[PDB]
This record gives sequence, C-alpha cells and structure tokens, in this order.
Amino acid sequence: ALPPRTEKMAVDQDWPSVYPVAAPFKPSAVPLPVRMGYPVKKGVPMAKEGNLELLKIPNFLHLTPVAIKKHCEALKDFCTEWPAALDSDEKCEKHFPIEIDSTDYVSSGPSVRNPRARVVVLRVKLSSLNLDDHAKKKLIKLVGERYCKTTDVLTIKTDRCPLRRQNYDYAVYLLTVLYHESWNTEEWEKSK
Amino acid sequence: KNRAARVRVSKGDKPVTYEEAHAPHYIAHRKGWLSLHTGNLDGEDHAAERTVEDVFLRKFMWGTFPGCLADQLVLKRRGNQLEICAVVLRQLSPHKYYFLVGYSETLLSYFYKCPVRLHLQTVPSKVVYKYL
Amino acid sequence: NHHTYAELMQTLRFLGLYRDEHQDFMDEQKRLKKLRGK
Amino acid sequence: EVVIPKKKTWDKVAVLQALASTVNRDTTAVPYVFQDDPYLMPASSLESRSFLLAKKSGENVAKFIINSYPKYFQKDIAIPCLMPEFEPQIKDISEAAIELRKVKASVDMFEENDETSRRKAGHTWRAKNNAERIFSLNEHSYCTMIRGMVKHYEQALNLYTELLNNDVYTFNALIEAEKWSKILELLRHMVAQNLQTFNTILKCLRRFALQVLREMKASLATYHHIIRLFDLKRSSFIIYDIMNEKFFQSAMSICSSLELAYQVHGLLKTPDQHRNFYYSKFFDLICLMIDVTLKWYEDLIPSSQTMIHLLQALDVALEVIPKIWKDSKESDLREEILMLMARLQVAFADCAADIKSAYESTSLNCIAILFLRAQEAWKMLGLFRKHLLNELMDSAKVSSQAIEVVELASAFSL
Amino acid sequence: SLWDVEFAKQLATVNEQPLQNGFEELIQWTKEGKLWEFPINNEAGFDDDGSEFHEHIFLEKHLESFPKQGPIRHFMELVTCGLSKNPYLSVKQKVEHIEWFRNYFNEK
Amino acid sequence: SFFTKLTADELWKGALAETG
Amino acid sequence: PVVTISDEPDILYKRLSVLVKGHDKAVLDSYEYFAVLAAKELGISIKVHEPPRKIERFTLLQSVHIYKKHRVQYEMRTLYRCLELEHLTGSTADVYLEYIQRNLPEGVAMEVTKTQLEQLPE
Amino acid sequence: HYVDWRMWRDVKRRKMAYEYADERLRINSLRKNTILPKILQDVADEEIAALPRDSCPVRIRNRCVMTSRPRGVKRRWRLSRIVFRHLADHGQLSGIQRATW
RNA sequence: CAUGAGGUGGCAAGAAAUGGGCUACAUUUUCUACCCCAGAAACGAUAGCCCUUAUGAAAUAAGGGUCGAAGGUGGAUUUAG
Ligand SMILES: [Mg+2]
Repeated sequence: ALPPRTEKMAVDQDWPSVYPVAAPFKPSAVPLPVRMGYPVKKGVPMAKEGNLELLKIPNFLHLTPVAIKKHCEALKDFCTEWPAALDSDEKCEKHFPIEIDSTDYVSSGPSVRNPRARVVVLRVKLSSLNLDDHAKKKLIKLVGERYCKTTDVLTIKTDRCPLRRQNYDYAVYLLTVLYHESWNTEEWEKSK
Repeated sequence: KNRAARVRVSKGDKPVTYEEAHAPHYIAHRKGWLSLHTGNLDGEDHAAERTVEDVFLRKFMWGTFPGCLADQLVLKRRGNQLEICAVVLRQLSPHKYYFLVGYSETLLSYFYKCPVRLHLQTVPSKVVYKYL
Repeated sequence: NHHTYAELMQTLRFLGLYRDEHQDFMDEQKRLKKLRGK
Repeated sequence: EVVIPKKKTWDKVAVLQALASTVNRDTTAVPYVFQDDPYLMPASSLESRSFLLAKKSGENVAKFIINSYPKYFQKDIAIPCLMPEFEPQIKDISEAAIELRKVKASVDMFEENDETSRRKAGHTWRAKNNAERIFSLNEHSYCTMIRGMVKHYEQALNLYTELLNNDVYTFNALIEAEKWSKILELLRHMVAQNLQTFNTILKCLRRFALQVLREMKASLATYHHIIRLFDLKRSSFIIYDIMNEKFFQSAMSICSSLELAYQVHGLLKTPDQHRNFYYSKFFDLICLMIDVTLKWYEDLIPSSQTMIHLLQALDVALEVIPKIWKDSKESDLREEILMLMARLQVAFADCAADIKSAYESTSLNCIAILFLRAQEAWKMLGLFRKHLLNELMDSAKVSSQAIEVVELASAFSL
Repeated sequence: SLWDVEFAKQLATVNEQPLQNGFEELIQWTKEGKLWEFPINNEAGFDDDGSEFHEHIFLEKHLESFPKQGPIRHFMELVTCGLSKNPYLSVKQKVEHIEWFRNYFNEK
Repeated sequence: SFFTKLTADELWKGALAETG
Repeated sequence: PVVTISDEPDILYKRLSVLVKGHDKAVLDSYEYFAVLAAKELGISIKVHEPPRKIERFTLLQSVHIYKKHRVQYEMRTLYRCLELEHLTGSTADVYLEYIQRNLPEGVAMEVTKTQLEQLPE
Repeated sequence: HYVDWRMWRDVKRRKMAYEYADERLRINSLRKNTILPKILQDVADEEIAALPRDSCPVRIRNRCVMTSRPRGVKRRWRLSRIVFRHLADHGQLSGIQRATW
C-alpha cells in the first residue's frame, strides 16, 4: 500500500548511492518498467511488481558504469604503479628469471577449503641460469619427463605438502639442490 | 502421458502461477532455476552436501511462514553469504513478519554457519499467470 | 545427520515456531483412529 | 636496473570501508534496518521503533533455543567463532555470571585470588559478611566493596571513612559523596592515597557556580558533567566555548532555547529516543530561518511534536499543502491543515474531503468554506446541527430559488 | 579485573549508531567473523604449527634408525614415502602412524 | 526422517483419491 | 584514506589469468563488461577470450519402475570466460581482484585464477 | 530419525568403518608386501579376521541420501534416480536442464 | 513378546525349452608389419582346467599357459533401417 520510491524518485538523482551493494531485485525501488516472462498467446509479459524471475536474475543492477567510476575514486589508491621494466619479457627475463603459479579456486557456500589450491608448478627458462656449460647437461638428464626441446623451460611441480606457502618452499628447494647436484661432479660421470 | 511438473487443465476456475504452469522442458528455456550456487559446474565439489541443505530451506520456510508463502523461494548464494529472497502474501500483521525475519535469519545463520539475509516482498494476492 | 535435522524440527513444532502439515496430518488422523480403533 | 615498487599493504576490511564513503546515504527511502516493500516499511515513529524491537524479538527467541540446547549446532563448518557453549571451579564459575557460585564459600573452607573475585560478583547483606572476610581469607579486597555499594550517598563513603581507619574506584564511591571544599579536599587527596574521576566529582554538585567556573580545564564525556550546569575537534571547541555566549543530546536543547545549529553540523559529519531530538528539534530552526527548508525536509526523517511545528513554515512563505498531507499519519492532526487554506481553484478543496474521508473512521465546521470557494456540502450542514453563515448565503444566490430555499433555515438555527 | 573489561562493554553502547546502509552489514560481518576474510586464499586459518617442507616430507628425524640393511627398515622406507605424499595427513598423525608401527616390530 | 515429511496439498490428494 | 606503507617493496605478479566459469551466458558477457570497465580505469592491459564449453550430459530412468526403453536425459551447460590480464603489481592485482570477487554474481560465476609472480631466487 | 531402520544399519557401517579405519590402514599395510616373510605376514592375517564385521568399507552399500534406495543412485548429487528427478523438474538444482542435444 | 529389531551361516544350478546379443562357421577371411601398395596361413576361437595379478575381512575381472569342441550362412517363421 502506497508504493514508494517510484512516484517519488526524480531523475537527475544519483542511482549508485541507492544500490550500494549487490542486492536482490526489490521492484518498488527500481524505477524502470522492466518486464519478465514468456507472455500468454494474447497477452503482455508479466509485471514488475510480483515476479519471480526478475528476482531469479543474477541482477547486475548494482554497479552501473557510473557506479564503477564513482566507486574507484576511493579505490584508484591502495595501488602503486607497474615498474617500467622494458617489456616483451626478455629484458624482464634476465631481471626476473623464475616463474611460478599459485592458484586459488574460489567456490561459494559454507566452506573455503579446496585441496586443489596448493598446485604449484615452477617454470624457469634455462637461458637465465648462465652458469651451466656442463651442469646444464645433468640437470636435463636428472629430470626425465620435463625440459622440452622446442622451448628450453623447466617445470617442477609440487602437490605433496598441504599448504600453498610451503609448496613454494618446496619448489625453491628442489630448484636449488638439483642445481647443486648438477654442479656436483660425480665419480661415474666419465664411464658413460 | 508424462506428468513431471505440470498442473493439469480441469476447468476455467483454477488459477496458477508462472512457474508451476510451466512444464520442466522449459527449465532454462523459459524459466530460471529456483536456487543459484556454484556446485554443478565442473569440476567443482560441494554440489552435493549443499542441495540437501537447499531442500531444507524451502521445507523450513514452508512451515515457518505458514499460509502466506506466495510461490517458491529464491536461494541465491554469494561466497559465504546465503541470500534468501521470497515473495510473501499481504495477509499477516507486519509485527509478526519482522519477528520471523530475525528469528529465521539467526537460526539459519547458526545452522549453515554463514550469514543469512532475508529479503521479503509483499504482494496482495497470489499472482496468476494462467487461468487454466 | 538426520537427528540434527529431524529433532530440531520436532522441538520447533513443540515451541510452535514451525507449523508442519505432515505431522499435523498424523495427530489429527491419529485422533480419529483412537476414537474407534484402538 | 628496474626498481620494484612498494608492497602497499592495503589495510584489511577497511578496503571496503573505503567504498562505503563513496555511496551517500540516499534520500527517498526508509532507513535500511526495515524491508523495502511498502507493506513492510513503517509510516510513523511508533511503528518504526516497535519494528526494530519486532526484529529484536526475532533474535532473543531464536537465540534462546541455541543456548538452551546446543547439540543441534555443533556441526562445525569452516571457522567463525560462531559456536554455542573444590578450588578450580570456584574461580571458573565466577566468570559465568552469582548466588549459586558464591554460596560455595564455606563448604570448600570446611585464597585472596577469589576473595576479591567471587566477593565482587554479587554487587547483598549476607554476602557483605564475606566482604569484611576479604583479607581474613590486599588493596582490591578492601577497595570496591563500597564502589559497588553506591547503588545497592550513604553506605560507601562510610566504608571510605572505614578504610582510612586502617584505584579509580577510590575516586568513584567517594566521587559523588554545602560540599565544595571537601570536594576541593578530595582531589588533593588523590595524591594522598582521570577523565572519569573528574567526570564523577561534579555529577553530585549538579543536583545539590564558583566551582562550576573552575571544574573544566584540569575529551568528550567531560562535558555532560558540565553542559548540565548551564541550563572538527576545534570546531567542537569553537562551538562549545561559544555556547556560553550521552554527548550531543543536550546541545539541541540549548540551541532550541536559543546559524547557531550549523556549528553542530560539522560534528555530525564526524540511543533511539534522543536521536529524534537531534532531528525534530533541528527542524524547528530551519523552518523558521525556505529553499534551505525544502531540502532538509527530504533529508532527515525519510532516512506528535514534529507536525506541530511543521505547518507554519508554509505560513510565512503554497502548493505543497496537498503534498504534506500524506505524511501526517505517515482531529487535532487534521485541523491545523484546515486552518491555513481558510486563511486556488483546483488543489485546495480536494484534500479537506480527504480530511472528511479521514473523519469517517473548530474542525468539522471549516470544510464547507474552501469547497464553495472553488449537494455534498449540505450533508455536513446536516451534521453541524446534530453534532460560518455569510458564505452559505453567498453560495446560494449564485447556485437560485431552490437555493433561496437553502437560506431560509440558515437564520432559523441561529 | 572485571572492572577493566566491563568498561569495554558499556563503552560499546554509546557509539553503536545503526547500520544505516548496505555496506556496513558486510563491514560488521567479518569484524565478528561470519563473512569471509576477503581476499580468498583457500587456506585461511589452517596452519599445522609451522609445518614447512622438512617435517612433512623428510621422515628421517622420527625414524629412530634401526640396522638399516635388515628387511624391516626397507619396509619402513616404503611407509615413509607413502606418508611423504600426503597433503591430507598432518605431521602429528604421520609420526603417530609410525608410532603404532614402532610398537609392532619390537614385538615381532 | 524430516526429509520424508511433506506438504498438505500432496497429502490430501493422496488420501481423498479424487481421480482413478 | 589510510594505507600506512612500510619498509618492504612489492611482490610483483605477471600475467594474472582469471577463468570465470558460469552457467548463464548472458551473465558472463555482462560480467566481463564490468571487468573491462573495472580494469581499464586502472589502465590495465587486458584481453578476453572464451574457452570452449564442456556440456556434461547424463541420463536417467523415466518411470519409477520398469521401462528401460524410456529415459530422460539431463545436461549441464557450464560455460567459460578468460579474463587474461597482463603485467600488474601485487598490490594492484589483489585489490582489483578484490572488487571482482566481492562482486561476482550469484552461483553463476564460479571463478578460477592463476597467479604468476616473478621473484629473484636463491 | 533415519528414514528406515535400513539407513541406521548403514550409519553404523560408516562410523564403525571410520574409527577402526586407522587400524585397518596399518594392519593391512602389513600384508601387501613381497618383503617381511610369510610367518611375519600370516599372524597379521588373523588379527583382521578377529577385527569384526561392520568395520571394513566393503560392508557399506552406497545408498541414496534421503529415500534410502540402495541402487539407482547418483553420486555427484547424493540422491537417487527419482527424488533427484523430483527436484530437477521444479528447477531446484543449479543448472540442471533437460538435455535435447 | 511380533508380520517389529538384532546376530552367524546359507540360498542364484539346470532332465529341459525359450527371449536378447557376442562369437563364429572363414578367402571381402587368419597371423605379423603398417593402421591401409607388403608378406606369410589356408579354418573357428569360446567354454573347461592351470598359474600369477588386481580389489577386498575374505574369490568377480584381467592376463598368460594348456584343450582346439559344436560349427559349412541355419525350417515354418520374423525384426530393424
Ligand atoms: Mg514419452
């Protein structure tokens, strides 16, 4: 009774302040004569005031492209600029050699724990090692299934230890000791 | 004949809502799903335990909003945020209506272990799409 | 757990905050069986 | 080289208190505690205050089941801390309260840790026996037996008199003990044996001048033991010091007894009962001193004393009377609206019949007057006689001899 | 004592102005903790006491080394590398898995 | 259990037996 | 506006990938319309492509009893989207991706991300 | 408050397979070897036999979650082939459609 | 004080016929190579026992070993496209 905000809202009034969060529909607030439903064979599609699917829409009425701009005037900060690293990544290679991944699988619902969120594969190009003229050759022969030939990239993967922050501490440790067992000369390196 | 989710034509005096007038071969063709969650996309787990909670919340609220629930609910789900939306008839006094929001909000907050927020909507009469 | 789900709904009929139609359907029907039966 | 930039640690959940600043509290709407359809929205204050209470009995009823049987709710799903519940228990069950805990004092005895813990949780005549048994079982033992006894100023200072015999609650039982030299000699005695201690030692002088010209500059709660005496942070002080020319709710009483309120307006950009006195007693100002009235009408109560000063704003300055009718309930509230149009062809005579349509559920006799200005007016004259004149003769001559049958009894019932 | 923490209670009442907008439900909801601690790292909480890639994966420090060339020790290296590839089991239950196996081959 | 339990408008239809 | 920077320089990401995974196609091309306008107001070099969908249909029996010659078959149309960002810092990404995950839609738009930080070794 | 006595025959077989799961993991880690010769591997074979019924995970028969059919079950959504089909036609699982191909 | 509940063991093999399909009865085939320019053979490959393996408290399934049956395109009749 007395349906508000829709005979009483004016234009040249700010909508991004009306729907601050994502919300459900709440048709008495929304001033559009939007319609829903597959109509009957001689009828109009359904109203706005009593629907179900305009509330079953995932509802991108929050965050209009003016709400996007007017949010980020307090969110252009938190943010410090990208270093002028002289890109195409080759001059970001001899600065920044190794490459890693650390994924999250954001689900919804009650809990957070996805056990496929500790997946760490660590990629290193071999042209960034620069201390490998024979201890290149047993790095390659130690890792059987890795080190492609068309691209000289090493991918060591760890999913043996439950936390993501220590799989990274596992990946860095097998990169450092296989490098040293490569620079370890062995007794039977000759008798081939 | 197949009788899966249709109501059957009888006369001219039987009213029916948009949803249950629609047969189940129109589920994403002409209808929406009544509950949204991240379960059935592949390969995601926690599709399984959620739907035996999803069936409670429309069997809970069929009894705690008794005689007044207009059609089925909408059970949105945003991360760790269970969003129930409901359209309900204009038959009860509003002092009762505000009671069972915060009754059911903090009893469904402390069952799912999430926050739960209710958004009611009031319609005077049951909205009828078809006089079948 | 099916006790957790089904006994909480027992007490929420007992405190009368949730009015279910199935167990209403028994205790009215069980009223009219004990008038004759049993 | 390329130098890597700064790990701008982005101040957690304040990441989205940053966004809440951008959204303004919008107009044209109810406050957000309620629901957004018109039926569940309230209309006036009595509905809205009850409704948040009606929401509140949602909580305490739902909570009660959780706390009276928690074994429905021990399925722990991750984790919020969201889950329900002769020496050792004597200090443990002193934390979960009283009378059944403190009764255990002598069956155990048949130390000073729970002699100043379990002997505090009462505040108690019979449990005052164990209060003097405190060091018969320190400083805290003998302290607030009397600071918890300025409520349960007599038997408190008498125990402050009987503690000098052999904290911040030395200065709280004795803080509000005519009496403005012992008051002097109490805060010289504070070095003998705060923003609360000084804030209690003028609460008592408030109810029972020359010490009130002195009590200040020895801060927010150090003003309500001052602002009761007269009757930015610099722009509080440039407001408050120039007021002699828990916190605010008196300052709308001074500014209503006397641009003056716009100094308070800065601290608003910095209770449910007195937070209307905030707003109702502010609207009486901005109405009196028009364009700046019409904006502030839309801003305050959309998101009986407020409509007894509402209408006379329109007196001193014309078409918004049928606008402001529908917010009366959203006789007495129905007559001062009917005062003003009796003091124009289309919009004024309609809503008086809606006051009549209000009335079917100095008042009734002023409905015929504005209506004929711009049949159904006579059936009010039928009830003026069973429950003014010079316009009834006016409307008869223009509307003729059957209306010269109307004016015949106009002098007969005089 | 009680009087220091009760002044943390009645203090909360004087500033508790209502929620008033759509954002401060989300602000309140993790100041308590029912909402998520956005951003999501999928391992929030969940520490295993500073586990760190040598307790989980080198079960040498809990072996209590026997005569190594005996057939029992080769069976313990099988069990050790099995417990190595667990992300499911923690390090307190890995040593407890050995602990039952320790009280068996002293018996047999 | 609870998950057996059902509405009324299915229950009277299964108890009245108004169609063959 | 309170941020309180410290001693410690960046973690520095490169080529953050976002796989938004949905059911309704009309949400995701309205989700990516937000995400290009959530990211090109931070000047972020961005591309979008659509991975092919995996529709995992399964079958079920129709009557409660007999009649294996009568099945009904169900399906999941579950769709995809990539939000291939490139070369952005560790502070900026985790606040850009904040505003993304805070305002991802309802049940539709499951999301998967890859994070590749670069990081000088020892 | 399980829907049959039958489910509560089977709840007992999932909790008594769970507390005795550590034991069945460690004693049956002592058989499937080539090493530790057969006398060391045959007195461990008696102890599993004297460990009871209702403990091994083979005695579970994997049942529907609310109407307790033993078969016709769908593992991903937990429920049998009828009552899952009851909800999918009112549109009550996220993204279940009729397949028309 | 049972037509309910709980425990251990057991029940599913064929004088026979019949329904549905696999394998075949082969030269458009059989074995290897290649998976489509060859070269050899001039049949059919179950079931049955035997040995390991998998999974499992505990043996059904796979693989290998041996045997190499009935089988020569099949009546009235009938099915699908
Ligand atoms: Mg059919």
